[PDB]
Amino acid sequence: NCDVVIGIVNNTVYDPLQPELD
Amino acid sequence: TITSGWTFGAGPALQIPFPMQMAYRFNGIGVTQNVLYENQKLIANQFNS
Ligand SMILES: *[C@@H]1O[C@H](CO)[C@@H](O[C@@H]2O[C@H](CO)[C@@H](O)[C@H](O)[C@H]2NC(C)=O)[C@H](O)[C@H]1NC(C)=O
Repeated sequence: NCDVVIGIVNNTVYDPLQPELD
Repeated sequence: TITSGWTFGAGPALQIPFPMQMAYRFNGIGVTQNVLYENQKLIANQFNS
């Protein structure tokens, strides 16, 4: 989960399947 | 070394945060890099002793 690493930033991770599939 | 790792021996010195330097070094020995990032405090405290 993103609450133990120090320095995490918030950003969008793009999944190529989701748009085309849907 | 503490600021640029091993890059200054092959060219220009390239800065990178030290915590990230240590994570690459674990990767070079076949350990996945999250082992450091999730345990950064433990490794730093154990090293210091
Ligand atoms: C990264 O995103 C998470 C999720 O949106 C942020 O967590 C929220 O932070 C605000 C305060 O900034 C809290 O009021 C919310 O309760 C948090 N949400 C959860 C689910 O905990 C997080 O702060 C963001 N990080 C940065 C640096 O903006």
